[PDB]
Amino acid sequence: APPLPPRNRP
Amino acid sequence: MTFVALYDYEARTETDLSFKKGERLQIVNNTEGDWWLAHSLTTGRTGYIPSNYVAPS
Repeated sequence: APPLPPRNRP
Repeated sequence: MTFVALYDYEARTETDLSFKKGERLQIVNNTEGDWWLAHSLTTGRTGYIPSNYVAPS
């Protein structure tokens, strides 16, 4: 499975 | 525009949506980054998903 993206920044 | 899950995804935060491969999802909002707020058309649940785990249908 692909690596997960960084969490969203505000 | 609906999306389809290409992989299973297990929630890693209280705000995530867990889903199975083949689930159909509606995007509620994708304005905040690569984690999109989605609604599962399959299960009725809402939450954030990793956008690279789904494909358009």
